[PDB]
Amino acid sequence: GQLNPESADLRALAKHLYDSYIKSFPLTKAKARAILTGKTTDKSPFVIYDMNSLMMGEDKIKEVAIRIFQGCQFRSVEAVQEITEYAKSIPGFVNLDLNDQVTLLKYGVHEIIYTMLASLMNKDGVLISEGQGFMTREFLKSLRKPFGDFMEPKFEFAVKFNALELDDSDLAIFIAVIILSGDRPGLLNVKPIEDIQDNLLQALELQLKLNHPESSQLFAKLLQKMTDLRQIVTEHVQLLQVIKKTETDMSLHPLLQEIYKDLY
Amino acid sequence: NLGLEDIIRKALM
Ligand SMILES: *c1ccc([N+](=O)[O-])cc1C(=O)Nc1ccc(C#N)cn1
Ligand SMILES: [K+]
Repeated sequence: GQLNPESADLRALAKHLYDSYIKSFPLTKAKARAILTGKTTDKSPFVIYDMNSLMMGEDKIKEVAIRIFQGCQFRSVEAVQEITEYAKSIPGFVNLDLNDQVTLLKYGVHEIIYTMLASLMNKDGVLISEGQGFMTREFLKSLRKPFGDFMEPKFEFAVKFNALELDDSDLAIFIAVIILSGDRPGLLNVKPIEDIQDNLLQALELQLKLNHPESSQLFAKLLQKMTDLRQIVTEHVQLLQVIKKTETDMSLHPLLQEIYKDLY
Repeated sequence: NLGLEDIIRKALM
């Protein structure tokens, strides 16, 4: 490795992406970790860990599963708008065919939402209600089927992903690499997409080498996490298909339905 | 989801 015009350009690209990341996403990983580790004075989230604590936190706030998925997708509109705004800052993205821009984003947003969801998770549970609540992992897992199976694969991804100890500067480039995936179905001009991702991948590799001296093959390990993200998305699409094809009267507490709407 | 594509299209404007 040498400090040459090429490496300096890749550092400028990483800094540009980081600055747009900060402007586009008001809730960063650093802010989420500060809440989870009990270092935010102004924020002491209420902990929901069983049915008793669920009903005690009531004031702090068609199949049931479909309404949850409709509700959380509606609450995820802001995230989609922010991810879309971030993509405009990726050099070359707006010059692509508009159909390809929509295709890259319509598949990419789900993977990025799960990436950001992992920042809200530790081994014990996940932040909800704009950092004002904390829903434990085992309470979610204990809920009746199919609801008890919704979040557990995402916690399993989150613990492996968070063990990489990426920061917001790492995540900014990683998210850009997700968006510029030239293997999405329906893409018209794959080559200009791959040319941009090649630059983002070079910027990502250099960023990880400089920022994580104690990691081995972190570049490869991070890319393998895209395989986990796509598996999570595919499982949801499959579960919705079988839910659309199975008629099951599913009862769930309205407070739990509201909480699931803050998840994904 | 067409609603999602529409959200993305309006945001891209
Ligand atoms: C919304 C709220 C809660 C859950 N959950 O507990 O699993 C899921 C959703 C949701 O709509 N998830 C989701 C994942 C992937 C795609 C796609 N494509 C759409 N929706
Ligand atoms: K812990």
